[PDB]
Amino acid sequence: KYFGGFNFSQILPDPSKPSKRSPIEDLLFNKVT
Amino acid sequence: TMSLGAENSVAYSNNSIAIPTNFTISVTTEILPVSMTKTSVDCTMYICGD
Ligand SMILES: *[C@@H]1O[C@H](CO)[C@@H](O)[C@H](O)[C@H]1NC(C)=O
Ligand SMILES: *[C@@H]1O[C@H](CO)[C@@H](O)[C@H](O)[C@H]1NC(C)=O
Ligand SMILES: *[C@@H]1O[C@H](CO)[C@@H](O)[C@H](O)[C@H]1NC(C)=O
Repeated sequence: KYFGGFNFSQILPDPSKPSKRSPIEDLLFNKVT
Repeated sequence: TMSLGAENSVAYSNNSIAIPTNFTISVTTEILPVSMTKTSVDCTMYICGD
């Protein structure tokens, strides 16, 4: 995941969590209900 | 469960690039509605004719 220096960790999906969603998607889904 | 298409893992490295060597002309079709059937309704003959 070395794309020259850009860190896409906040937009790439996280395989550790059971729901494969980005860290931003978690906040987007945990605030709209 | 419906499939979301094929699964292709493109190789990404800092030194490799993919350059196309040939091409193709694709003639696709796209349909778009423009107008509809203009309808004129008679009030009296529809509500109570004769
Ligand atoms: C990407 O950003 C996160 C949050 O700042 C950080 O924890 C992580 O170490 C960064 N990763 C890289 C490749 O620097
Ligand atoms: C490409 O990135 C990888 C991961 O940082 C690194 O190990 C490798 O040496 C890099 N190659 C070049 C050509 O910089
Ligand atoms: C390019 O593709 C066509 C078929 O679409 C083929 O006839 C032609 O030989 C190819 N040319 C090259 C540059 O390989």
